[PDB]
Amino acid sequence: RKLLVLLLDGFRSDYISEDALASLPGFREIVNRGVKVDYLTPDFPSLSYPNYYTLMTGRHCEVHQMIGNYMWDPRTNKSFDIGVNRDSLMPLWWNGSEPLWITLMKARRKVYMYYWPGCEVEILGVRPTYCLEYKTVPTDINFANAVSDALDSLKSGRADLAAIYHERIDVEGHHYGPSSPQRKDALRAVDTVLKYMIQWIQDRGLQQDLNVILFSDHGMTDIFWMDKVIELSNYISLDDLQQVKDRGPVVSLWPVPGKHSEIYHKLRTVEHMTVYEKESIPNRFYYKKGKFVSPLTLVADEGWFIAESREMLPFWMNSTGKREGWQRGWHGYDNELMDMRGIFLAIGPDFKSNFRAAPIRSVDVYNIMAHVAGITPLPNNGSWSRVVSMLK
Ligand SMILES: *[C@@H]1O[C@H](CO[C@H]2O[C@@H](C)[C@@H](O)[C@@H](O)[C@@H]2O)[C@@H](O[C@@H]2O[C@H](CO)[C@@H](O)[C@H](O)[C@H]2NC(C)=O)[C@H](O)[C@H]1NC(C)=O
Ligand SMILES: *[C@@H]1O[C@H](CO)[C@@H](O[C@@H]2O[C@H](CO)[C@@H](O)[C@H](O)[C@H]2NC(C)=O)[C@H](O)[C@H]1NC(C)=O
Ligand SMILES: *[C@@H]1O[C@H](CO)[C@@H](O)[C@H](O)[C@H]1NC(C)=O
Ligand SMILES: *[C@@H]1O[C@H](CO)[C@@H](O)[C@H](O)[C@H]1NC(C)=O
Ligand SMILES: [Zn+2]
Ligand SMILES: [Zn+2]
Repeated sequence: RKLLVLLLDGFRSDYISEDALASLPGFREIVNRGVKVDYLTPDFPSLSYPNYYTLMTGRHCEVHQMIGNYMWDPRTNKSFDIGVNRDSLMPLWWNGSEPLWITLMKARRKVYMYYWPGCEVEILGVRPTYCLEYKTVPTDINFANAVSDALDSLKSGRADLAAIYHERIDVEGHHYGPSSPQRKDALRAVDTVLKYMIQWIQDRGLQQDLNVILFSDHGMTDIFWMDKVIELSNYISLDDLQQVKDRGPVVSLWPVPGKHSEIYHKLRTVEHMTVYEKESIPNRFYYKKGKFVSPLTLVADEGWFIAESREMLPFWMNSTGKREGWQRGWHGYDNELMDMRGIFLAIGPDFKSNFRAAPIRSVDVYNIMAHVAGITPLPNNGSWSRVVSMLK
């Protein structure tokens, strides 16, 4: 039985509340004829690359090792800078756990991936059958064409799993905030493509041969520049830092030798964030055992934003002159915050219909995908008992 997987980045749980579903006929049909969980709780940190790998390994970030969008290895002095620099392709960052598409390839099944971050990497010596590499933010038309092409590759047997990544709901949530009309517009365009998807599956006679699983990596919450910005240089000298990675809710610090205690005690006094020495990170994050986790980790309170200085803030290109746009939504915070929740839906012969499932965790999704794909899951942290009742 074929499997199509849609990762809708930054799709917050309440984007398809009852109220919202009244005007979302694509999602409403999927809910009415398939499975919808209350919400999907992401891993900490509720950032993209960590949670992509959680979703596709069933393992917490401290196990699959992809603990940040930005990571640094003191041993080799290499960085993973949100998949952009060349050294992001190093297997060093990806070989901490085998993701589902690699396991499928190794069992000699076929995998087509469309814009999926990571499909462009040789992971544990293996690559998917097809990777349409992520380069820029895919358009709504890119998304619709990728769905139609995925259906054709699954129907013809060129693919047994097809996986599609869509970013634009995340983009508009960032640029205009989670409750803005621009985010809603990007969601409506997805809803429409999902209506065509339902129609195309009927056109092509796939209804009995195909499950579709949709999920998101995290939600989105309001941020408040410039009031709720923490500037590290107000408290410490950056020259006392060997390395800093990322800006926003979760920032990794590497003090210079001899300055660890000094930097820690200076930043512990700062309100609206929490400074964790690595051995003191909260256990419920399932994060502190990751080898790339930094000696100090800064976690901002919801809505706050941490950077070296205000001028290092990630302004975006709203005017094509310089990057002067302010960000109005963000994510990455404490994964048990309501606004960080994502979604999980499923439809097809293997799933119950009109079934309101209890909320699940990001680690739970891997067992579902492996089950309907007919591959034995590698050991993981998902709970079968949390998901088993949605299956037909
Ligand atoms: C491009 O962005 C600038 C930056 O300012 C704004 O960024 C937006 C993304 C939005 O979140 C807004 O709230 C934020 O202040 C815009 O300049 C702003 O223009 C508005 C007029 O619409 C003024 O009221 C603001 O004072 C001004 N802000 C600054 C810092 O100058 C700009 O309008 C926007 N669009 C372009 C340039 O086409
Ligand atoms: C998450 O799941 C993994 C399953 O692989 C657990 O890690 C394994 O634990 C066993 C012992 O229970 C070891 O023999 C393996 O070497 C571990 N594998 C890896 C890759 O680390 C891990 O303990 C689980 N974590 C939690 C918090 O339950
Ligand atoms: C790491 O590389 C940078 C250049 O990218 C260099 O300036 C720095 O000294 C290096 N650090 C170590 C510890 O080798
Ligand atoms: C995974 O990557 C690491 C880092 O280069 C490497 O040491 C290891 O041999 C790789 N494993 C496989 C199975 O390719
Ligand atoms: Zn994301
Ligand atoms: Zn995002």
